[PDB]
Amino acid sequence: KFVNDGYVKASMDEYFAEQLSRAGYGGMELNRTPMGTQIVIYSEKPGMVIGKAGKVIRKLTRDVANKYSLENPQIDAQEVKRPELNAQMMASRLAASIERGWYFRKAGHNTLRAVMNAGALGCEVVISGKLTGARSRVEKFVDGYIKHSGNPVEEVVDEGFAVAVKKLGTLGCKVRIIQPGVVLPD
Amino acid sequence: MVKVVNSSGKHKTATARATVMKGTGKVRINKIPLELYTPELAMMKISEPLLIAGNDVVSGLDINVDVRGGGIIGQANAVRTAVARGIVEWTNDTAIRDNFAAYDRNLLVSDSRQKESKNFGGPGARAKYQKS
Amino acid sequence: KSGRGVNECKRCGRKQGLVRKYDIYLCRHCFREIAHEMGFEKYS
Amino acid sequence: MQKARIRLSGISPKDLDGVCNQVKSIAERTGVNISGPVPLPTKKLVVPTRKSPSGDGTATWDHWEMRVHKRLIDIAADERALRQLMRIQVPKDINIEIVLEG
Amino acid sequence: MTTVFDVPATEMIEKLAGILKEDDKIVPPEWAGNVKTGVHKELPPTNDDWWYIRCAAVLRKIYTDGPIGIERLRSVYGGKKDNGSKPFHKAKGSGSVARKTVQQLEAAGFLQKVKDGRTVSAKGRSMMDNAAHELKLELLEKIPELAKY
Amino acid sequence: YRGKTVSELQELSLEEFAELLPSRERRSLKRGFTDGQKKVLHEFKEGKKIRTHHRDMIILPEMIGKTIEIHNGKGFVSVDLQPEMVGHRFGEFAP
RNA sequence: AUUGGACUCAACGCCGGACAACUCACCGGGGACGACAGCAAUAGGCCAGGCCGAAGACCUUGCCCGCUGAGAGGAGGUGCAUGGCCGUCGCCAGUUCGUACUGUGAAGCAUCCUGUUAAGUCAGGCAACGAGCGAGACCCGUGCCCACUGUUACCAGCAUGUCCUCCGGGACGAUGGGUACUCUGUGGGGACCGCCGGUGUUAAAUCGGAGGAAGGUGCGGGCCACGGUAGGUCAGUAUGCCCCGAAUUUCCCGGGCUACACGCGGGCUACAAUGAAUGGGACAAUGGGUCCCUCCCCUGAAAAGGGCUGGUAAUCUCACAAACCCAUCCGUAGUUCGGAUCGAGGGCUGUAACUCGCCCUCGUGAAGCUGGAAUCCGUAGUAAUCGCGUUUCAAUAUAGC
Ligand SMILES: [Zn+2]
Repeated sequence: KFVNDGYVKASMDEYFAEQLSRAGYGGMELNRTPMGTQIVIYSEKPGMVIGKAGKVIRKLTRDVANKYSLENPQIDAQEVKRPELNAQMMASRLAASIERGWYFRKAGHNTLRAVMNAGALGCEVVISGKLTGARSRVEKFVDGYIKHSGNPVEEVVDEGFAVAVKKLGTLGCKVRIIQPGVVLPD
Repeated sequence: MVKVVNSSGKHKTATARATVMKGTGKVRINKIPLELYTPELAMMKISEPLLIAGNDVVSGLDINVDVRGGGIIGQANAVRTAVARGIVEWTNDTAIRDNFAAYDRNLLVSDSRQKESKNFGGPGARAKYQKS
Repeated sequence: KSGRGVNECKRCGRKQGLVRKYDIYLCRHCFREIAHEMGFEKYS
Repeated sequence: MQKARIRLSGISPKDLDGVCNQVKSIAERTGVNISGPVPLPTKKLVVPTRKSPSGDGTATWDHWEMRVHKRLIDIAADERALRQLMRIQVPKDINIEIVLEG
Repeated sequence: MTTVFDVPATEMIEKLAGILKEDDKIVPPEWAGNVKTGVHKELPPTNDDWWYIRCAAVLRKIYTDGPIGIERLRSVYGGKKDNGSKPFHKAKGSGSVARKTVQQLEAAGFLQKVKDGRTVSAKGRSMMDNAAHELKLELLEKIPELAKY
Repeated sequence: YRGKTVSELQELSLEEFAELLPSRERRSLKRGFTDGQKKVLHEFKEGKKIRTHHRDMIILPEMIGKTIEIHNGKGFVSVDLQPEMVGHRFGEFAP
């Protein structure tokens, strides 16, 4: 029942990130009609989602039906409501910017500046992973309201995490995002 | 006419459906005569507010009890609190309320609650394992 | 689904320390990671 | 006497109570003999796990307590009334159960 | 009323045991002298009248606890099982002992067959009320304020 | 010398000899056998040189006399068969 | 072969790691296993049998990859390259930024003194002024009141279905019925050091008074920062490089991790009238069960077997709680108080029980007789204690929770 629904809502578009992350994956919301189990993808650049004449769309059907008992396997391709407010593709974009030749010193700074300019209470992109030498470091950026203990870390604030497969090693990002809502006017 | 309250402070679990009425004087304390009250060892703890009320009062009174569960000592004091409340609910004086509060409340809530939700790190709620 | 450790948990290919409780079929680390995404929450 | 029973037990009880009030207003519009919203016991499903992944590490257990809020309501049976109850916009957070006892 | 609950359980159960001893239909069948009271205890019973008293106790348990199945009776008739250095589970009673006692009870007509065990028959209830009046006759002088005053 | 004198034990029935054996062996033989012990029984009833490979099997009535070879982690070991060991387990002799 | 990680706190009932195949990672013995490439010369399958544990494994026969490289992969390495996770400093209050300002400068001031606080919590006075993260606030736990609230919870009168006759009824809440009073689970109030009498200063802060459910963190909990501790995590997960690329890949068979001169860590049982039989009373919740617990019936001494009933679970069952207490029975001593080994025997679980299981029954009833140095846990329904589910799911929990 609810456990299987939570498992599918946490897994179905999250195993799509093994191939859909190149198109600008940003998570999904479950819209479960009793007629059919709708699945959505928020594509930053959904031209690749359109596919090489359907080559990309039609790879999301066999797994959905062979082992999950779903009717009408379909995923409409849309985009996220706000670009910088979604933290997952922001972390993916920062990792790609590191991997591609962008200023790895300045990529995290520009990403944090863009996210805080997009209407956030606070943000922090922190990069744990060996960027230059053979020893691990940290590149934390501190700006804006980011509470760490209580209700906001439970549900109010979210996380954007990615990976980075470099030749020295593999790292990621931890961009914290809080939606601009007042907690307590005390 | 008839008094039906099981609130007693709820020592762990109580389940004491009070039933106090007025009749000829034949008093049946939970399908058991008071002369040969079946618990016996725990009736000394339970007959305190009724003893304070007086033989003439409870002889005038008529009481029955409906029960569900609870531990034996939790029963033995929660039912006593329920009987005290049933005594005061029937048309009576506040002198009995003063006497009931005089000895050890028996109209209040048990301030020591059920348990304390023992945390991982030891056997008990506060106790822990032995560090060498 | 009847064996000692033949069945593996989801994602993590593993044959020991898997939570088969509640029909979850996840390892303890993996289930700990994804309980907050699957609707579970440490309410107490 | 005939009754149509409603069984719900879910994760979010606010929309559950909203659907209960919606069915109650539907019954008062249709004049259906209704039983009031009955708070059933909530399934407090719990399963803990040790926090520490590696070998060394003291007692660290994140306990996964989950409440499954149950509610049982009884109302009468009627074809237009049952179609009205079946066309209600109920949220996904609860499961809707019916027993047509006549 | 001459209910059983107006008398202590010891005197009433002993009276029922004596009345069943007077009745030939209750007997210790064969293996009474080589089997214990169940599985929990250490040794067989030492009391002479263990079978009749056990049947009377099962009758009183069926009366005061409604229809009881044989496994409910076994669960009621468990004990602190000795395991040596193990955490002392309480397991069960004995199936054959309880079943033979219950069959003797129904052959005596006191127990009535039911789906969820065997509730006590109405005749046994009436006779045990009369026996309660007998034992209450032994203490009728306790409270004179009980007839119509 | 189990149930009777040693002479007639080889010609006893399977279930009668099982009743001669305890409950564990009787239930081991009661719920059928896998393919390996059936092959071992067939080859014993043929008479060729046999390496059993099973350390839990039950010695049979007419199976005695001929030598049984058992895999012992290290490769194989040859062990004699006597009336004393009938109904026993094959792995009880080569630890 | 008796596999590795881990070694004060914060390793030694830990790695959910209670290993019978898997788990598996040590090994015995086979067998399959290189995407592409170079190159020797598409192989298997398929009667039977030889041997082969066995495996058409490969052979006598019926009969339509040899290998390297680069790969997957690798439970091999390095936790001393990592990602992310966690122990711990540590509930610890700390960490701090802006502005000006002192200082040649590292840095100082705020971040100080006085009180206070659970806390850099706060007030007072200051060359300081403001602000953030931690903290608290916050989310929970449960107890006093109510809004609606009944099923599968409930009887509390209304009335029935059988006995007592001394007479209301005892039993029945299955029900009609009544949700009269309640448990009720969704929204709300409550107890803020608030008022009053002391202290501190007249501040922040501090005691009994309250007929009051908690007077002054009501009571217990999760979340717990800046950083280090090159702490553990390549063995949950992904991953760099060295390596393994026909073995460290890969699938079963057998053994092993249980092997034991043995040092050590934590647990389960034990020596009284505070104890062995027999009854008595209803007792507790957390949480399971539909592919699994079990209703009643039958069979045995037991474990248990057949049949059959209840359960997608406020229905139903594991489900008896034990500890208990008493007409009592029970006996005087280190023994009915006290039970580790081992010999026959019957069980269900599993594909397999010798290594290597647990259940059951009998006979041996032993060691032993409150334990020094040293330590250890703990402040209210808490220590202690008595047993209970659940997780490691085939059993086995002296275990964790
Ligand atoms: Zn996993």
